[PDB]
Amino acid sequence: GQLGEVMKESARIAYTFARAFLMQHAPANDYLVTSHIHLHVPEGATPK
Amino acid sequence: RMYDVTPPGVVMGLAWTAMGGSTLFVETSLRRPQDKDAKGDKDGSLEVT
Repeated sequence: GQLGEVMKESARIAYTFARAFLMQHAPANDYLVTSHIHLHVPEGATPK
Repeated sequence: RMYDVTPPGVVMGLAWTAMGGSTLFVETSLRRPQDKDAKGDKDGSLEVT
């Protein structure tokens, strides 16, 4: 979805926090760390 | 002086700008989860900006 690279670091950060929150909440699930995922953010937001 | 506690990885730096001089800060941060592979051996490439 027309990522600017800054949006890419933000995305990776949010990803890692998701991965941590699951094991903090429901350890038995492992959906995030064991599967590929496409994610789409529609363009339009200004970079700042 | 924008930051006061200076959270890790930010440092002051003087700069002799085109008019006068100003105390611009320098900043850095991670860009990917670090332990992508505990055995991984790939250079931790920098990205200047």
